[PDB]
Amino acid sequence: GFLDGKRILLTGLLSNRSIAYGIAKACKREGAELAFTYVGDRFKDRITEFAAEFGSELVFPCDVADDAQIDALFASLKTHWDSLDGLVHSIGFAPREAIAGDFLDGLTRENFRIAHDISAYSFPALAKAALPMLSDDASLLTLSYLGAERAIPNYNTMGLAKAALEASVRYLAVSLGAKGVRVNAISAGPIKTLAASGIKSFGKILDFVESNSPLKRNVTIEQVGNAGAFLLSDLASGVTAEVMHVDSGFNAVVGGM
Amino acid sequence: GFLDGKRILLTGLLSNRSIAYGIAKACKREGAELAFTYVGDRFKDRITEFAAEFGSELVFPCDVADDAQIDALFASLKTHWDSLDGLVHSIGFAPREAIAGDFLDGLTRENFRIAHDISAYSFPALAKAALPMLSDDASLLTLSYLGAERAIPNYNTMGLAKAALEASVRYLAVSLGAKGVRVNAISAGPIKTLAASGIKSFGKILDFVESNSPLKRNVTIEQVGNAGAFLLSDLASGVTAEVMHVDSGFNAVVGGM
Amino acid sequence: GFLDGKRILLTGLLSNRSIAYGIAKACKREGAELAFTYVGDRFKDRITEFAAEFGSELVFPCDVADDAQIDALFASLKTHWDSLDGLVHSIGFAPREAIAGDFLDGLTRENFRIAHDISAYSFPALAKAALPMLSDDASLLTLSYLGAERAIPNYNTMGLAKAALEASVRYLAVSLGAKGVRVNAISAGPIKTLAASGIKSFGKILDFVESNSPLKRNVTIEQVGNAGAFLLSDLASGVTAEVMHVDSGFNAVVGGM
Amino acid sequence: GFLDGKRILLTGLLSNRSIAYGIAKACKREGAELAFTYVGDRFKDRITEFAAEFGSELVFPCDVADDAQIDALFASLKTHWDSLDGLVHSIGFAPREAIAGDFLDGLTRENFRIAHDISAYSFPALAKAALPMLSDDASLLTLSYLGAERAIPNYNTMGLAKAALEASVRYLAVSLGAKGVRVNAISAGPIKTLAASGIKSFGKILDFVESNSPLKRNVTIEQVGNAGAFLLSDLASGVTAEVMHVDSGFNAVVGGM
Ligand SMILES: NC(=O)c1ccc[n+]([C@@H]2O[C@H](COP(=O)([O-])OP(=O)(O)OC[C@H]3O[C@@H](n4cnc5c(N)ncnc54)[C@H](O)[C@@H]3O)[C@@H](O)[C@H]2O)c1
Ligand SMILES: NC(=O)c1ccc[n+]([C@@H]2O[C@H](COP(=O)([O-])OP(=O)(O)OC[C@H]3O[C@@H](n4cnc5c(N)ncnc54)[C@H](O)[C@@H]3O)[C@@H](O)[C@H]2O)c1
Ligand SMILES: NC(=O)c1ccc[n+]([C@@H]2O[C@H](COP(=O)([O-])OP(=O)(O)OC[C@H]3O[C@@H](n4cnc5c(N)ncnc54)[C@H](O)[C@@H]3O)[C@@H](O)[C@H]2O)c1
Ligand SMILES: NC(=O)c1ccc[n+]([C@@H]2O[C@H](COP(=O)([O-])OP(=O)(O)OC[C@H]3O[C@@H](n4cnc5c(N)ncnc54)[C@H](O)[C@@H]3O)[C@@H](O)[C@H]2O)c1
Ligand SMILES: CCc1cc(O)c(Oc2cccnc2C)cc1F
Ligand SMILES: CCc1cc(O)c(Oc2cccnc2C)cc1F
Ligand SMILES: CCc1cc(O)c(Oc2cccnc2C)cc1F
Ligand SMILES: CCc1cc(O)c(Oc2cccnc2C)cc1F
Repeated sequence: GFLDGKRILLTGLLSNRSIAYGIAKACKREGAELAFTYVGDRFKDRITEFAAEFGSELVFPCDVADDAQIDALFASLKTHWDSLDGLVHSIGFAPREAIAGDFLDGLTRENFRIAHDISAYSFPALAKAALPMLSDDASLLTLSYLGAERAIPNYNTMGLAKAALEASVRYLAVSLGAKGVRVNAISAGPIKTLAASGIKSFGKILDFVESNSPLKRNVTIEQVGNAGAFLLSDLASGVTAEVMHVDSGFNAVVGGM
Repeated sequence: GFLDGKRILLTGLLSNRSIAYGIAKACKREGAELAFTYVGDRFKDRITEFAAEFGSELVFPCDVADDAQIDALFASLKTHWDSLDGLVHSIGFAPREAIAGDFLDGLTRENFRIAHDISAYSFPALAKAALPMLSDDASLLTLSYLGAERAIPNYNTMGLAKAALEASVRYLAVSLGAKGVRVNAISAGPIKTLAASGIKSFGKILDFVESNSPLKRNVTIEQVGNAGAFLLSDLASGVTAEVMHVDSGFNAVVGGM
Repeated sequence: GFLDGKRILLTGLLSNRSIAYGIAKACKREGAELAFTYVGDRFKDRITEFAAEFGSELVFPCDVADDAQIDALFASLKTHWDSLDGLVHSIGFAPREAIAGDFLDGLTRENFRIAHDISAYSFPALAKAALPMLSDDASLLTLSYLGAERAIPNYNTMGLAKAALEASVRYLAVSLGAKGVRVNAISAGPIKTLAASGIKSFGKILDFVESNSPLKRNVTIEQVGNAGAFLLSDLASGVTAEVMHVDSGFNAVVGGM
Repeated sequence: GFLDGKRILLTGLLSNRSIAYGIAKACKREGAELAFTYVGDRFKDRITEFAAEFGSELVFPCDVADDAQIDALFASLKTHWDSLDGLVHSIGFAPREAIAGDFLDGLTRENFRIAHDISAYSFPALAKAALPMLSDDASLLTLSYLGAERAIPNYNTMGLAKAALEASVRYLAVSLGAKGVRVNAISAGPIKTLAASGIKSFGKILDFVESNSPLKRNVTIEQVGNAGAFLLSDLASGVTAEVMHVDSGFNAVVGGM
């Protein structure tokens, strides 16, 4: 496959519905060797199974809120892999209040700090911590959402962080690209995943896009996973600092009229 | 003038070179009644003079890092003004390292947190704290920079925060617009101000834009001030959620070739 | 007012509902001296009345499809005015089929050619033809629509031309800006005007934006007019190559969900 | 490969340096069956050789300026292929004057009409003409340039048409997407090809981007070709209405400072 010999660290694989699960299947399929992270001791067993399913014995803890774990993630990885060709950042969080109802109502300095810390800062933080071992055709990929570009009901504080995240893709690409390292994002259309629970009326968004996207259908983690593999691969070697919509075209229309 | 009877609170007036100084002159000129904030007891005397020059006796402390001061700002303002028609947010900060040299080199969780806290979170925080007294044609305005849209040397962490800030304009506009309140940003071209010191090779940017902008000239705080007054006024009553470039057109070209 | 002594040529004033009618009122109000164009001998009497109402005796024919009339417009104008400080381009046309139903169905090379000829090419054509008499702080303004940015039902071929139109603003701004001439566009929200008749289900769009814009209300020609005056004035002297949304913020949201 | 069994019509293969040559190599490599077009009888022999090299005996004339040839292209294609899974539109033209020096200087109604006719209208024209035989996972791809987004020296009139072209991708995607057909564009960075001759100081652009792109290097037709294959393939099944930058990240930065 077009990822033969590529060694790719994936984060955010929490369930088989996860976007990262999709990216993993697509990568493994194309010849990639994978490793995975998890948050807390209580998820260690699940990700070990997941990693086994992709033929991997490489799982490592990493609460991205904690500098020590970030630094130790690559300290550990270093002992198994010589270098890294791919980093998937499929992580986010915002306090429930902050992604529910009115934007101002769920706004506190703490909520803001947390959403940005976890969803935005973590991407270039991992990149910095990975830099020593990154190869010269290495490739970083994060996940964004249209809520960064335009205001979307309930997405609120998360929208702001996603804006910062997408800017981080551009600054990262300039900072790492001299080393041959590419940095990109996929702005995925809505997918029913665990994190999607914290979005009030996700179902409404889901129906709206199935009704209004140009392809008249929602995207699957297989579709996003396929695009991710591409971006992670040398097929996308001319592509960096890009935010790629994989949302059946929804971003490009004014629907509902 | 087209701001007769409008009561406008301005922040970030630090010197006569400040962007907020420009906005104040333009507003006062158009009939507006002004009030101003400052950071710390040691700047109290300077802003009192400044306010005097605009015929105002209304100065209030506000380190936007501190919830208590934010809440007390409008508590104080309430005792003088019944309501507020205009809020200027002309505030930012990033640790010097974080806006110097390579993006990753100046990156720490703390730097990130601070830049975003001060430059991004503060705009909707002030809006939330102002909400009780805001009028029904009230108008909020913040200042952004092109570095939010594309990667610009040295702007680094500040670029990310400005992205979040611009997203905050859009979410703010949806949250406040039912009340008739408009929210906008001006993305100003480079102006030699005090904060511009912390930008390595500001002079290079300044020369580049004077050479490459369509109008072949840099913008002045008078030009930005004039645009701000407009946005703050009922002339811009159909305009909200907008990021307006006032940069002699620089954003719209690919210069240097 | 902030347009004292400015001499501004307006096009596209067809009725009192026209966007150009709004711009004219706002301009005249601010101290501007106006002149107007019309299409065909059979509209000569109506625009002469309109011009009278703005205290002007300056009406000139111009079907922008015809080179001769364009060239003769400024030949005539030259005999009355020494120079021109403002040009309003509030003109568009597309064959009815091309702005109705499915995009491909109403598509013919001729429809395409016509929509682009009239709605796009005419703006820089008039600019070229006006160049000799343009002053050194002169200002050109055209009208666009969100359909240029994203696909909107029925807007079809017109969306493509508007995209070209907005690009023309940018190239115009680089071409004219060394002479100190600014070029901008307003992307107005939907307004019931005569040209809006040719849009199937304009009423649906109108209801949608009143329900979904951040300000929850449609824009008036007074609101657009006010913004146009600003852009035409020296208040906007730092602003060129800009496409300014005056649409109650509609562009910035994903509504309907 | 990931294009096994896909039948793809390519246009614009003029030399081995052509962007379409790159796309063809990548497609053939991935298991695609190809066909090609050419302009005029005097290029028939060259494209027949080219097609041979990709193991194809399918060459067809098509000056996209002519309705008859467009209609006859798919009339002919129908006799060999039952249906079409991929259409590559790698075509453009503008009169030399219109892409040289000052924008206004090279501007005539005719130059405008021609550039738009050939570079913009032809894409949805071919799509309309192909519609009858298009499959249910078919995929259309055109080539754009950054000059559509921002003003670039010398690119002039071509910039306007490219803007219209990119809009066409969006309207096409809504029009064809209910049939399951995806439409996308690649905005490629500068590549020394035959058409690049008509760009004054192409060499200056080329040096600028090699010096200023995040990856510090120019893109090859292999890199664009690889991306095109992806977009044409079912790997990109969740992607439509997208304009994908393959330019080593150049679009995303403000270089030269
Ligand atoms: N679900 C959608 O519709 C959708 C659409 C567009 C983008 N996204 C984005 O896709 C990405 C992946 O989320 P998902 O939808 O696949 O849902 P998910 O619940 O499967 O994945 C979220 C992951 O974030 C991880 N996470 C949260 N806090 C963390 C921390 N402090 N440290 C490390 N990891 C942490 C969780 O462990 C989890 O695995 C997110 O960035 C999300 O914002 C999701
Ligand atoms: N100078 C430029 O070239 C330029 C260009 C585009 C945008 N901007 C933006 O314009 C805005 C105004 O900055 P300026 O250029 O006029 O420079 P400035 O130094 O005059 O103003 C900066 C202000 O930020 C205030 N500030 C910093 N930390 C604060 C805090 N914790 N609480 C309250 N206030 C705080 C300072 O007191 C100061 O008045 C900023 O948001 C800046 O990012 C500046
Ligand atoms: N009403 C809306 O919602 C809306 C929204 C966005 C942009 N616009 C734009 O505003 C302008 C006019 O809109 P309107 O709603 O006021 O419609 P309108 O019909 O009232 O005005 C358009 C004018 O263009 C004129 N015109 C047509 N063909 C011409 C030609 N060959 N030469 C010269 N003039 C010609 C018309 O006669 C009329 O004078 C156009 O730029 C249009 O694209 C309108
Ligand atoms: N080289 C670059 O830097 C660059 C960058 C961005 C986009 N593009 C685009 O890629 C495509 C081709 O670029 P190129 O550099 O390979 O140049 P090219 O000359 O090698 O290829 C262009 C093709 O269009 C053909 N063509 C011209 N007029 C035609 C007509 N009336 N009907 C059918 N075909 C016609 C040409 O003959 C040629 O086959 C175009 O879409 C062009 O706009 C090129
Ligand atoms: C509405 C589409 C969507 C976007 C996300 O970024 C997303 O991921 C989130 C959302 C809120 C909090 N945390 C995460 C990871 C989930 C979603 F369902
Ligand atoms: C380079 C142009 C520019 C942009 C700013 O946001 C700016 O304001 C800054 C920059 C860095 C840190 N803090 C502030 C307020 C100063 C500038 F000079
Ligand atoms: C749907 C909003 C809208 C946009 C226009 O450009 C407009 O002006 C047009 C539209 C179609 C053809 N011609 C003109 C002048 C009218 C409108 F109602
Ligand atoms: C400057 C980059 C560039 C863009 C093109 O669309 C391009 O293709 C063109 C350009 C002008 C006219 N015709 C074509 C096909 C060539 C180029 F070199």
